[PDB]
Amino acid sequence: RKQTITIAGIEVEAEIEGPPGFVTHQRDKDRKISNPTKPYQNHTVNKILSVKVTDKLKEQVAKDALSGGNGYDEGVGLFNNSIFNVFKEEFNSGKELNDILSSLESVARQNSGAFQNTLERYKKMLDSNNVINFLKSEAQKEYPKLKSKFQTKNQEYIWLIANLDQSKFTKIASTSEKYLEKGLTISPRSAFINEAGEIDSNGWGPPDEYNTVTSRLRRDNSEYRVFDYDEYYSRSSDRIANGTYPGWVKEDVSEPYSKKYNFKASDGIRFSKLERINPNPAKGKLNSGLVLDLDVSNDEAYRRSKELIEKLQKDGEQITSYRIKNMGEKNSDQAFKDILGALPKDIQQLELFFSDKATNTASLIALENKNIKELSLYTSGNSLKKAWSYNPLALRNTTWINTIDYNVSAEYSSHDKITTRITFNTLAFDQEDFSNGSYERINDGLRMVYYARNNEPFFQGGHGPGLEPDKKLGQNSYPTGLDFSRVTGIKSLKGLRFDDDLDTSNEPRKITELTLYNNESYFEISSDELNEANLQHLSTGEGNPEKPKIHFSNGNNTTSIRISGKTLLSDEGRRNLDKYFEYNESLRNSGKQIQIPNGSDELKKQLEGWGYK
Amino acid sequence: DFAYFGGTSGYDEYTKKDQKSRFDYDNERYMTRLKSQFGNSSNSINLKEYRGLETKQENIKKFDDQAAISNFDTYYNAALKGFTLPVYGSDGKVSGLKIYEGAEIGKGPSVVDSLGRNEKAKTVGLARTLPNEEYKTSAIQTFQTNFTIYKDYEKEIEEAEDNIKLFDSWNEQQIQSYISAQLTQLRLNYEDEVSQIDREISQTQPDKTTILSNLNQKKSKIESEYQKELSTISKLNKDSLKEWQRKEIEKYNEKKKEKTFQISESGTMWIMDYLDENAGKNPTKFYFGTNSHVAKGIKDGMVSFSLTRLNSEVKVGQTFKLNGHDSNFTKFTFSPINGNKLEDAVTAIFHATDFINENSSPLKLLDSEQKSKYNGAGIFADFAIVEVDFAKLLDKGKYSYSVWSASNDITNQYETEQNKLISKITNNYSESDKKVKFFSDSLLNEQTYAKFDRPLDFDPKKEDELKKYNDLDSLYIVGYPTAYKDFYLDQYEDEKQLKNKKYDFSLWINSEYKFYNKLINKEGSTNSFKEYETGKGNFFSYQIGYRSFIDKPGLTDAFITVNKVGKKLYSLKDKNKNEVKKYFNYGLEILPRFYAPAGGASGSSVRTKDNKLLAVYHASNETARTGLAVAFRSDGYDYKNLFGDYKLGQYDLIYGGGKDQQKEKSYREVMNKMYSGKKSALFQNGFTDDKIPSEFKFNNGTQN
Repeated sequence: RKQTITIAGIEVEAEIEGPPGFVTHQRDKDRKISNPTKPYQNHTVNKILSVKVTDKLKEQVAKDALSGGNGYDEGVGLFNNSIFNVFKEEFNSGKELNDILSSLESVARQNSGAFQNTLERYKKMLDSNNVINFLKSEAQKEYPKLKSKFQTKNQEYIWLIANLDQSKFTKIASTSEKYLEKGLTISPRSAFINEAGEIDSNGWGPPDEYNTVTSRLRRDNSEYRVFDYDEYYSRSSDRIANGTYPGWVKEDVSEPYSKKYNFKASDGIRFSKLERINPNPAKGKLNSGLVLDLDVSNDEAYRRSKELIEKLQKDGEQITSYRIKNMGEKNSDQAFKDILGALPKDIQQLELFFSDKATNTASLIALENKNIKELSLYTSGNSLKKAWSYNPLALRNTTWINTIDYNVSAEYSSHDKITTRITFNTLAFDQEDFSNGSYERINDGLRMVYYARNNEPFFQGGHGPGLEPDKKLGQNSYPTGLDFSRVTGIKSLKGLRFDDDLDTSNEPRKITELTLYNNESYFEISSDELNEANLQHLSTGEGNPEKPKIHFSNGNNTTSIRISGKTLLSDEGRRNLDKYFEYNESLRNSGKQIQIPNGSDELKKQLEGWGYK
Repeated sequence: DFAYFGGTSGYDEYTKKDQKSRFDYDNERYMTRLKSQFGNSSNSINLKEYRGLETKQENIKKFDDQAAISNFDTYYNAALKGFTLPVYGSDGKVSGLKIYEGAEIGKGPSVVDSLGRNEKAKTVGLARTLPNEEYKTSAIQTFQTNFTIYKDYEKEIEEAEDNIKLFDSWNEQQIQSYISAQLTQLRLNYEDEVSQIDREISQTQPDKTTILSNLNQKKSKIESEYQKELSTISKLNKDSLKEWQRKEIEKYNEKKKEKTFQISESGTMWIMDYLDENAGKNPTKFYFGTNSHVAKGIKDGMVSFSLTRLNSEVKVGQTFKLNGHDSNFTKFTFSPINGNKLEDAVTAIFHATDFINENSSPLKLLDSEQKSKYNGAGIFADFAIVEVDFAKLLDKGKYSYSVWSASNDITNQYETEQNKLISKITNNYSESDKKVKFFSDSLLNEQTYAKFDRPLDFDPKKEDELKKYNDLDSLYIVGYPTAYKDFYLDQYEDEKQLKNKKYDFSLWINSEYKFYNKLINKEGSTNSFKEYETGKGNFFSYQIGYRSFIDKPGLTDAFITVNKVGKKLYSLKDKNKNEVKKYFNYGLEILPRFYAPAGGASGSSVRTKDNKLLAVYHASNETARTGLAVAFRSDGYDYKNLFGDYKLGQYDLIYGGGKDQQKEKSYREVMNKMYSGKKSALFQNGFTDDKIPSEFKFNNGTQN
């Protein structure tokens, strides 16, 4: 312990710790609910607990925020950036002082979002406040007269930034000094000057050996991916659509196969070869791979896909990637269980491109040996729509689901196709997961996501990790929706567990949303409401303005909750009945109850259970 | 739920009542929401003469209610003879009974992108009601010249008091245009304790515009209202409109000479027929049913014509994207080449104008005194039949076609050979067996109406689902309204919702709003709705305002009830260089239950179960939550002299030969003169009068 590390060129003494290992339990192996081939770990690199800050270090961290340093934020520092450099070059021209007019024209024409974005980084100093004159170079003689002689506020305070002296700014602000004691240096892009003539920021970064995000993405792209690459970057939408990878080259080879298996180039079946540009002799695992492309929006490729997938198997030609494109694009009820079930028991890669006008992920691939560290769940539509679900049991013997290749931003054009991995906040169980009145297969599938594989990015849903994903599984995100629309016997959270069997080491999960099957205008329920699991449907937390949701597969539930059986409600029976009226809109509107003709009318608000509409 | 009925015990007696006694309950409630406003005050009859109000014992209404339920014809009795047709404003509509859905009554207009059953699509709104259609004129101004003549009568058919007191009073948006602009300059003046106030020159924004905003007040000779468009708390506060409308019309009539902007007439059609030269083998010349205010978009200045339609390949229970966003639609756009005109290939052939006007059968000779104003004006029903000749639209020497899908151009990858390309355009209506038929039964006879006469409620668990299955249905997966009022789109479905108004449309239906994303038959799922619920159409509306036949919910006679819609009666420009002519709405008409598709979907066929064409939808009222459809056929109706010499009239505007019909004013007898001796898909024995099938005759056949 108690070593030295470098953080700004400067060598510094620091307290350093190794990342806690993911503790797998032997019950996570014997239920086949842990990762099937290799235990994943999220924190690949060490932690900095404290850094001995010194005058020599914090003035180096000051000079980097002014210059940009020599890293990625070079050319966006306080006195070396695109707006500051365009203003200094005009002051360096031979013209008279009123060329300030042309600098203002360079903020009205096209650049109105680069100024009024860089301006803020000076503005807290730039508004005079009885301080600005001490940080104003030789222009301190001109300022007190010339202040009266400006035609617009911007034309004035442009003349402050273009005449500030960099040599005055060797002081760090009180908050940004404490992040430096945690070992995170001011980002030169996030640096601003506050009121007191001192450098502060809205952003701080570790040294790259201590970055948790890029070291994880590097490790995943270099060893979990088939068609691996040495970088940490996600693939572009054009790379994802064309099926191309850094350090690999693609050739179309469809002609021999089209001649063997009798298809036209228009029939929507393709074969392509990938080969690594520098081959790797040192381990025989993969240097080239045959890839099968099936555009199932075509009707020849859909008709023949199962036949072709089997003719390639009995001929013994080996496929490294199957790519199934436009699933559900033409017809949203289009089935795939017969096609996905015809694929080999042992597969290197599977890319599925689902249509978001279908959002039909109902096909299930559990009873296999292996997806060899690749399943890609992709769309060319809206990938963060609340109607995106997976069955958690459908991934049981998939080693890694692709969670990189995330390509969503506000800055894309509308009306072009962009491809990305799906964000899932829903777990959706299917009818074959509830055969004998047993709740066993669901509690396995539920804990798979919520604890047994939770340290992996895919099982975290759309919000990602906490501070320590491998240790404190409770502090991490999870899919907060449950859908039971396919599994008609479930009426409640009865028989469902939301904690790890343990308790003192982890948070218990809370769901925000619950979809239930219903078939009639009445929600029929037994007197199990005494023992529906109660506090487990409570959003993320207790104080929130927005309450959690209940939904039904029909929406016709504007007739009552029909309460059946003779047994009286308890105190938690009352509390559970409230939630179905509160959390479901089309029940909330009138609060209607039905008691079928037995018992006392222990409740005082209901109809006599007619069943007529 | 039951508050309109006085509770569950008061609803039970409404279920047991007949339609006459159901009406008397709803009409004494409709009349009190109505007489909260003081109503029609036109020419009136004295305390005698309620012998007409007793002549209603043969067919039932009430005379002083009828004078206000809407602009109805009532009575005029100074010589026991005449009609009064009203114009002194308009009257609103709702009905808190056709629904019972128990939550979202404001969604009583249909679902929008979803298919319930095969008789709705894979039969009706797919393959047959094929085209959402567009006609593009390369202009804008003919709406605005007439709307500014209307705005000029609004300006100056006005009292000298309001010539000030509607303009100089309602000037508060100019005051807001100052105090908002001032609040920018007020805040900009905060940090200028030493710095020179160059900004005082921009504070001429009050002063140099005060003289202009006061000279625009003083004259008020014809500029009789404020120059201002709209206002809100924040957005949409723009004010700039001009005044003196004949100078604004002089600007419009020169903007009309620049080919800069383009506008569309757009509506809906169904395929009804084709001319049969070649023993049915490979047809090229097709006839489409639509409505007359849509078919008048066929003008000589037209730059393009298009057909966008749901492809036959599609499956029931699916929910679509918008029409420009789903690849299950295809669009075919046609444009002229070498100075060929688009009317040389696309023609309005029948217009249903003045189709009663043989002697003694009309109604215009029955108007009391307002025939002084409504001189020369005729009668019509809003229905028209358009011919499209694809053998001279796919002729590459005269026109260029383009094929589109999901807003891609797909022309060079689509079908190319003409007989296959006409089959891919027309969803192969030639080689289909489910060709259209027309509803031959009288909807006014009691045994016909009883086939559509729904129970308000039933026991779904009991054995009498039989007799609820066996109801006749109204089907209307027809019409494509513009997507602007499509409320089923989520606030965060941005790409569908972005180009909301321009180029984009919905596949509107006649069904529960509850179906929207819920009918999807995913593998391993169970159906969430009972087979009786999705497996039907819907019915007639219990709206009081539009109804004429009181014991028949949703049946009306248009001239006694709905003779005019909006501000102005309907004009159609006649061919052969004749003048425009004005027409009142006339004929037997229907009120569909769940159908107020705003901003389009005029021309939408109402059908029944076995693909029988029943009525044509043309007007919407999204406050009534219903709208109006032209019946093709009428058995007539007799009022026992209640309305003087007036009668509903017996007619068929597809087959002709009805007792009051002009004998030259139906689809068959129009097509007989154009194509004498040839066959048709509806007329396989030819267009001659002896080849009407005996189902469509009248009086000698009383069952149809």
